[PDB]
Amino acid sequence: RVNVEVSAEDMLTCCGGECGDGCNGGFPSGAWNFWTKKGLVSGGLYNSHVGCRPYSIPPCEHHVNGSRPPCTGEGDTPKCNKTCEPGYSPSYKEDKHFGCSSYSVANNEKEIMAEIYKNGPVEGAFSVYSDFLLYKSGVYQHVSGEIMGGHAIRILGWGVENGTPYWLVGNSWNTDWGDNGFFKILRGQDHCGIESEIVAGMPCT
Amino acid sequence: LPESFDAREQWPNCPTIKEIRDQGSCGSCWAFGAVEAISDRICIHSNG
Ligand SMILES: COC(=O)CNC(=O)CNC(=O)[C@H](CC(C)C)NC(=O)[C@H]1O[C@@H]1C(=O)N[C@@H](CC(C)C)C(=O)N1CCC[C@H]1C(=O)O
Repeated sequence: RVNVEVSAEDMLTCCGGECGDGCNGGFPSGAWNFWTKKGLVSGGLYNSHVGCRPYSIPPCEHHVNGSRPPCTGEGDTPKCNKTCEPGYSPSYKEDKHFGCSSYSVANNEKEIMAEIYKNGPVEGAFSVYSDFLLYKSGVYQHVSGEIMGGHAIRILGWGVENGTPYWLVGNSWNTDWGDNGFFKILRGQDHCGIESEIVAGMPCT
Repeated sequence: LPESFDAREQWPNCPTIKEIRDQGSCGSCWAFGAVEAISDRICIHSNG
């Protein structure tokens, strides 16, 4: 009944203090909470003209060389505008999709696998070190580099590569970064805290 | 639980699972991880 591109714009601009601080970072569980309290409208990629509120921040080169301009490390949080783009129907208020639950999954590899297996992809977070930026393929394992900060991502599966167990992960740095926008990271030993902040939730049917 | 598992292959009727977005020049990683998984989930649990 619904295959919708949920708006990142709506979450980023209208959640407020409960999710943290817009373009200056925030809280994953806070975001799932917003989905259950205020809901989220549809919204596609930068100028796709898809949905109620498409993303308004242009795509850029994330730690790689490409044809788009280079990213400039966080800019300003855009306004919380409660209207859909021109030509879209229905209105903002009626294009809202609500979640019916928001919860945290324990730091336990098996419980995280069960959650993904039964209910779908989850959101997690990990400490990004300098060596991760150049990731291309294989299973990532932090070797060296200075701490750059925390990073929230989508975990959508797992596997074993060359005997090394990993989590299949979708980054949000476009497709010219890493393995077509995805990467694998060591699973089983809370590597860079990948298993420590898993959050998820269920849609209102 | 199976040794391997790829959500893209398991729910082929849900294209968002394969999609990669671009957060642009903004620390909105927290919002993206959420909306992306929420999109996958709305599709996976399409009522009942
Ligand atoms: C209750 O919790 C606390 O007190 C700690 N939380 C806080 O202080 C606020 N949240 C955060 O700082 C989260 C932490 C995360 C572990 C949940 N970061 C974020 O939301 C963002 O700063 C995610 C992000 O977008 N990171 C950047 C920086 C990189 C180095 C990871 C990024 O991907 N960028 C920024 C520019 C575009 C893109 C890029 O570098 O390619």
